[PDB]
Amino acid sequence: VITTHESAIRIISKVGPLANPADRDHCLQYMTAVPLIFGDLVAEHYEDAFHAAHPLIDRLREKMEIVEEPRYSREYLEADKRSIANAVEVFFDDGSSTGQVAVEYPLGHRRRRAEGIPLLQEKFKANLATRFPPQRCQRIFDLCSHQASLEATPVNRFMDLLAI
Amino acid sequence: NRVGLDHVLLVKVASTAVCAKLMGADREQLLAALSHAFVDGQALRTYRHAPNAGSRKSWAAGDATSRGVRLADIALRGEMGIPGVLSAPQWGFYDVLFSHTSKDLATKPEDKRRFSFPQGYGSYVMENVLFKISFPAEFHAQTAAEAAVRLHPLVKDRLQRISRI
Repeated sequence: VITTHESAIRIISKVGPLANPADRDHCLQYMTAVPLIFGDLVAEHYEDAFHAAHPLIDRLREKMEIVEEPRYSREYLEADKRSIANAVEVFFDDGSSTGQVAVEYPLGHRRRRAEGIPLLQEKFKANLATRFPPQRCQRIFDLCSHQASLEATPVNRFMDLLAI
Repeated sequence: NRVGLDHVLLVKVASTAVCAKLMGADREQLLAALSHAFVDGQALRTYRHAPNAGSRKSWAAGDATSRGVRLADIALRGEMGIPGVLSAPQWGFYDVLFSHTSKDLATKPEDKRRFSFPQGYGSYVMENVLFKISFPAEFHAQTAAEAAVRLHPLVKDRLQRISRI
């Protein structure tokens, strides 16, 4: 059972076959089933090769009941919250179940700024490293790290660091 | 000289260090640059010796100081260094290039297969440099030639009357 909000149901709730990664990219059941099975979710999982390799994705997708929580849909809209909420619960053939695991705010949300910022900075560091060698990556990260220093930097000199 | 290498590698090393400094290098970049100056190829001095002597003797230094700028630039771009470039057994500068004498192909004693120094670095050389401001002459003959210009009016007339110098 996936308890979710009205926008997710409308935009990414998809039953049946998924042709390309774009389908899987925008299919809540897929993005719920894969992490349920492999403890993770990366771009590699949106691959037709990975999809076929494991028929358990669709077994679980076919077992997925989507239910709207009125609260979730309301708090999605309220300007004091802007929730984006999903509760997931897993039931077993013998009648037992996990609990219901509810996460109402994603890591990139203001309410989790404290935990998200470490991840934002690591993501910046990885992306810098696909383009610049290590010492330039260090100069760029170090400059962007210090509010007062970055603010006093001339724009032309900031753009100097990012060329080639 | 004694290992068959031209002395312009010293231009290459001195210019790598001073140019990296002017360009803002820190310690790690400057050591990287210095090590590349040393791993680099070092020109022979064939072009300073008959019967193969020629105008490369006049521009080897320019080409070495040019290479110093290029290596400093490579270090400032972030290139990693080569830390044992001198001392690495078999592959290093000392073993490959400073360990044999070229006049007779002999192997130096192990004790002389490294750079030796009688003093550190300060400002001694510039203070003590030689300028060519006198006679077009080899330096070891400058004082003899200037002695003879003074002695010239004293032996000017008695030219034929000279027996021994």
